[PDB]
Amino acid sequence: SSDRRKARKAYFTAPSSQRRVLLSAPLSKELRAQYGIKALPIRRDDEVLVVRGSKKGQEGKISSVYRLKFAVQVDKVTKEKVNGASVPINLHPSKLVITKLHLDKDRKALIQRKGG
Amino acid sequence: AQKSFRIKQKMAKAKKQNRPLPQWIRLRTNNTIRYNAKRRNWRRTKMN
Amino acid sequence: YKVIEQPITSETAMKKVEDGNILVFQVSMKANKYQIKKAVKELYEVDVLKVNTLVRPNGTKKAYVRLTADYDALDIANRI
Amino acid sequence: AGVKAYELRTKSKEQLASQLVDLKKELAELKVQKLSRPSLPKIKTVRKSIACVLTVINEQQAAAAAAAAAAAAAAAAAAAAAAAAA
Amino acid sequence: GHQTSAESWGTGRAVARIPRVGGGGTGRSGQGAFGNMCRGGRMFAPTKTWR
RNA sequence: CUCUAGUGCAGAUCUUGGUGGUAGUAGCAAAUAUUCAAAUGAGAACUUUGAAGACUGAAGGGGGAAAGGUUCCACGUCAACAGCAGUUGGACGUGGGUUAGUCGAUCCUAAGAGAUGGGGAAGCUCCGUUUCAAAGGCCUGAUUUUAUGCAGGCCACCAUCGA
RNA sequence: GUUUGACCUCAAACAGGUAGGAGUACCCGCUGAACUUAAGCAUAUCAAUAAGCGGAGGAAAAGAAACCAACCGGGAUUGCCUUAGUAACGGCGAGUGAAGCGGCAAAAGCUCAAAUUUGAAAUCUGGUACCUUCGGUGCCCGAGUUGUAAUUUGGAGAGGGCAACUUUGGGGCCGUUCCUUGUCUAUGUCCUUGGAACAGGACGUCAUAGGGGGUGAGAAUCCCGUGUGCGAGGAGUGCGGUUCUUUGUAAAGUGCCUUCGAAGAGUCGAGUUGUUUGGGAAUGCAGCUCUAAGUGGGUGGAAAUUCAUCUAAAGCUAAAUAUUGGCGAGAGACCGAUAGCGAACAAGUACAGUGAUGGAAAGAUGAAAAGAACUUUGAAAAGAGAGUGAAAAAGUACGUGAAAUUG
RNA sequence: AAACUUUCAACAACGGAUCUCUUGGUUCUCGCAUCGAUGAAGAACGCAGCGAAAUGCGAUACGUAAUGUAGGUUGCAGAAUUCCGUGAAUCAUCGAUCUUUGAACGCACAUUGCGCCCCUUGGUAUUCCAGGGGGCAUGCCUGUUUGAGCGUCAUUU
Repeated sequence: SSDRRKARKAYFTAPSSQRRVLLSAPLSKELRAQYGIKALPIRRDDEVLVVRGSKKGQEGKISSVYRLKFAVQVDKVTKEKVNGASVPINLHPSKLVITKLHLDKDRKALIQRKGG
Repeated sequence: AQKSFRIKQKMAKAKKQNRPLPQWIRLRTNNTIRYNAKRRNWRRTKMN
Repeated sequence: YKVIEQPITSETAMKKVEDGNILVFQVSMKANKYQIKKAVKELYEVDVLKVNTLVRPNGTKKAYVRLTADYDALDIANRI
Repeated sequence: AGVKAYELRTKSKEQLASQLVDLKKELAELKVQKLSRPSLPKIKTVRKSIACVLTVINEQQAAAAAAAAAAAAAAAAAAAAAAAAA
Repeated sequence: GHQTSAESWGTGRAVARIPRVGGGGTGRSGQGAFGNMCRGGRMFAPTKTWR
């Protein structure tokens, strides 16, 4: 209901079906103007960009997507380590926007199923 | 004493739990204290 | 339940196979003296005399697998 | 991984006799892996060939069982009427 | 408030006549729900749905 | 712009906890002397080793059962923690070792008690077990085998449980 | 000797199915108390309940007249509003305290006999024999038709047969509804101070959806969702419509002919007690023991007597209603780590008690961990330069910070 | 005399409140509403590149299978290994799953230990054990094989 913690309850112990969707980020403007869709879920080999933030409007990709954590590693947002290893580094995917959507087998038929 | 059958693995369970507090605990918290309440000491508590 | 898990192959089983004959085993718990001996006899390929039992405070029952004279000891233990 | 469920059901009893014995031949290696430190790229194949060979063997039991006759005996089809006691 | 038991005892040990510690009782006072001046006992006017 | 409630703190030898107080004071564990040299080291009265003495020897020697249950052991650490130091510990952490027909784990008698069924009676429970029961010998019939095993007929002379 | 059988009393082993337990609340029944109040006080009263045990179910549990009104009239159980502190009881002291009538909600009714004394063609049953595997065959116990009527007695009130078939049921088909899966979620971009814009400034649209929460800062348009439309695939649990048999069997309506019927005894209640405060005390109700009639017996708070009214002592039945162990959604003048669920966090886990059990300490960086390379001093601790980064005036024991304590 | 003593200022230091916080309530409102011998709720002890250990699994062990869903590799995790880029595999369902042990249950016992009666199957010297399977004497109920007393008291001898 109207509740902070008890609304977050559903988000926290969300099933794996809902955790597909809750790996969310918006779509870019020429993806909306191509299709129609608001957001679509976020996966590994998508080209990404940072919306709100100091990392402002830079090019990136995603390295890893994680299931329970929700947070994704972002390629090109790269710092080192104390030992000196150039790693992709974490961000929560709300701070991101994807520029790639693939066509594939029948994601082609997902986005244009019965409603679309 | 002479031990029976179903005493032995209750005692084995107790001496297995005589190991330290799990080290996974303060990877979730990081540093901040989480203290626990069981194990067994030899001088003090016996088993059930 | 069922009888045999595996041998226990620490440095202790490398004492009592060179000198004192046996293969030290760590089987299941309700696996008695008769059951363990004939189960070794079919499985491993060795003839077996008195096989003994002892449970530690770890809960697991050991078995003391004594062999016959025509068979070996070292080429009985190290086959796996 | 090893064999598979839906394939075992569509077998015949003449083939399932071979499945029982020849699947648990590799099981001898799996117990040796526990002793020599386990590792999932060898040790992971230890589960479903207990009942999945026996239940598909008991397809020939259950589908033949509806042609019995006598009195007395229970465990076969007797504890089926539990949620039909009322 | 009746989720603890704490008894009277008086002098001879370090607790009062007030039900503070007895059959348990850390910061859970009262025999039943007793002691509003005691913290974790009862309230003065415990609010009710009946009123 | 006005209506509503668990609505003003100094106190029942009270209540939730830290901190103050005597106080760095006493205590520092029943009067079985200790002296001297070394090994190792950052540090040595204490670990460990040598020289030497006090001391006990119907126990400071030896050694099993109940009860407990791996505390022994080797490996390994000096942080927390030991009425002090500390090179040390069962604290701390990890694994191993315990092989019986053979030493204990049974029948019947005592203290004493149990299991089961129906009744007397309001239950508890007492009672029945004492005749069958339980166990054994002899005879007959059908089936099968290297053997076997079963069913029927016949035998009065005994009957509760635990060191 | 010996030959041949029925009922009372009233068994044991093989062999298909069927079942155990873990649990909360709701109700009915039974052995069945008390702290207390009249400031006290054995019999008012805590009370037919706790606690313990038994019984029934998914709802429990009740009920269709041996009723009220009062000559005007009406007709089950159950819940609610009027009612009622009235009508009565209790040192008339605390206290307890109905019924009837009108209105509102949701309201349909049935199983047993001329008792019983009960037996066969066939129907048809509990147990059980042969066959020896639920299939085929046989006997006794027996239920009414039926083969066929009485016993103990009585009336003029009233019933039954016969014919036409129809409806229910069963079978077949369709429509409606429910469940599940699957999909589009509308509406948005610019500019600027800047570390980030959800503020401010500029221009539009959806809105049915502007409740909500999450989002690097205030949100309709950034996200998760919602309103609203759409693909079909299964199911009979409900509801509606249609079709077949008049169902070789069971009931009702319609129409015609001909003629006459009943009763449940350990109960009614009783010497006496009592589950009821026995008081003149109904009823509810039967301990010890016995015990009554169907133009006759019973309800209506004394009896003679009269009027209106009901017909037990066998049995069954829907809802208005009570309640939770599990799951989801929404909200209430409803908290923000001393509150509240035991517990927001490895809280039953370092621990303590033989012991269902008691049970503390306990929350925390940023955008990105990049969680300090490198250099230099000291023995580790500790002390300084230097880098990373938006800021290091964010340095890992990571918010704001006071005092005793303490320079 | 400012050590010992007291106050102020400047410069800080050992302790540490409250509130905005917050995958946690409470209370109230609407709609549905338990599992189990085919082995319940629950413990034991196994199953990783490295491993204290979350989380899943548990003699085809981070699963197991058919179909609709492009980049998979849960968590501490950085990294390493291995496969693919317009038909990798993700998620709902159905089917597979059911180690030991708890109702627990071959049976006594002090839960994760541990031994009896019977059948089947295998090996071996007659014998004994093993591989494995089952029940009111683990609750109840039925059929079949097949039993007795005694009376009102039978048919014939």
